[PDB]
Amino acid sequence: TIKEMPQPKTFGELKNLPLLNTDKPVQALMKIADELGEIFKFEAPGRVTRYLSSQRLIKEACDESRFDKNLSQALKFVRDFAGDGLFTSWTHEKNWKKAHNILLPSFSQQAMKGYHAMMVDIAVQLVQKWERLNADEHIEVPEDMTRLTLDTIGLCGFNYRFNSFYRDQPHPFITSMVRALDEAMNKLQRANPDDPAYDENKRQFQEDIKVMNDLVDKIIADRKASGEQSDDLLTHMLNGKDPETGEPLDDENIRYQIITFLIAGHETTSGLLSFALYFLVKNPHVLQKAAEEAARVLVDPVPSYKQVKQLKYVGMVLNEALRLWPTAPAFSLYAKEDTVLGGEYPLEKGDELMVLIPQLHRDKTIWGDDVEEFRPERFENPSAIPQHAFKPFGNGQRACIGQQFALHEATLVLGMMLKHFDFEDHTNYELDIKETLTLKPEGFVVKAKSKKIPLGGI
Ligand code: HEM
Ligand SMILES: CCCCCCCCCCCCCCCC(=O)N[C@@H](CCSC)C(=O)O
Repeated sequence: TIKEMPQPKTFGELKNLPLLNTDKPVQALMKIADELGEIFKFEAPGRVTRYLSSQRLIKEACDESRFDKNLSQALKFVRDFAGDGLFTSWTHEKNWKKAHNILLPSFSQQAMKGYHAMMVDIAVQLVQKWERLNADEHIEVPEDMTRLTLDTIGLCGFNYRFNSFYRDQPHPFITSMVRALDEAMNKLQRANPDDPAYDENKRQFQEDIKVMNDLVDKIIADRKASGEQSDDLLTHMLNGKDPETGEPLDDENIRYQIITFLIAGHETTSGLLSFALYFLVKNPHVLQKAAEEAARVLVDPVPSYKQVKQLKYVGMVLNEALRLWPTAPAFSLYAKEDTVLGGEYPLEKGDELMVLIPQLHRDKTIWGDDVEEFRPERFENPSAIPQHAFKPFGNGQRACIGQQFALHEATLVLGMMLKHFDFEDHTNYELDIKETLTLKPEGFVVKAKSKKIPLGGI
């Protein structure tokens, strides 16, 4: 009953490692999955993992009694700067559950209602920037989505203004973050990471980590010097006590959580918004539907929290963009004990699995055969989608803690974008997906023609 697992091409003693010697590893793995199927083994010197792409096997991988979150080599490298923050901690480390309990309240509905005004502050800056462009100009989409998302997590979470719209170059934190993520991605295929040919990479990596930490220093210092009372994410990080242990986070872990939330709290949302706008311009009828909803629902100068919740179709458009291009494209698991996967693949305690989310989301046995079409209507009734078929936010207790924050922000902004402008894919842009562990279109530009609808203050 046991089956021999397919495996891609090898390179002698380097096994499959050289297949990751590309600037687009996830896309390369997706192609391999298309060739090999629902599961394939991937070996590197001294290690092995198994890539899953079907809902039938992934539903098993998501059974928390059998599998727990694993730190992929990618996350082990990110941990060099994110430490035991929530994204890069093992479930069994004391600081995971402790920080989880202390920070969960920062993402409650009450908390979301409280972040709304600040999300509008940054959204208005984005709309004003576009309203102020001259006729001969265009929009660099992912660049501006990154300005928006970093500023939103900075303001809502830390009462800190990155003021990204006041810069024509990326904010310094972004430059160093991108370089650090790129280095972790690039280090995946190094068979000999310690060879002196990598000393410059190591030196630059440390410099980038320093830039991120100097920023964290300013955020912590600005909060101390604040005379105003805040009750945001940072307030809970600094003062919250875990109800289980009764203990608050220590300084070292707090610094890791700030770095973690500044990165996880914006990068993937900037990817989502970029991919959603890309699909909208490539599917005119869908853009028309979304724009009609935005005009019909957003009747006030600025959106209210309830109005954003009423943007159902915009929400569907965002979920369909997450289906095709989940911006944190994979997550890893390890077998808690010996177990047999899908009744054919025996695994030993400790064996690892990688869930290739874009492939899961293209499982024709779940969705129809039309998996490559952008059809928001697939999500008219999210509750009807089979369990574990759609997982852009991970799984179980280790799922995304900021899912509702991301979706609220993206729905708000995309709704405002669609209410205020008509968009044009003026260059007939060819999708080019840049990988920095996370995924984001590169070089995507559009032209926006204002509908000249006044924007309320605030
Ligand atoms: C559409 C945008 C987003 C996507 C696609 C996304 C996706 C994910 C995924 C797939 C995981 C699980 C990773 C794994 O198992 O290795 C995760 C974890 C996490 N995300 Fe998000 N995320 C998004 C936005 C956000 C935002 C806006 C925040 C902060 C406000 C955030 C904070 C976190 C944290 C802290 C974790 C780790 C949770 C834990 O294990 O306790 N995410 N996210
Ligand atoms: C604290 C903030 C953290 C932000 C990090 C966000 C990460 C999102 C994850 C993207 C997934 C990375 C996928 C990388 C490709 C891959 O399959 N790597 C595998 C290769 C195994 S063979 C040596 C791995 O990393 O183990």
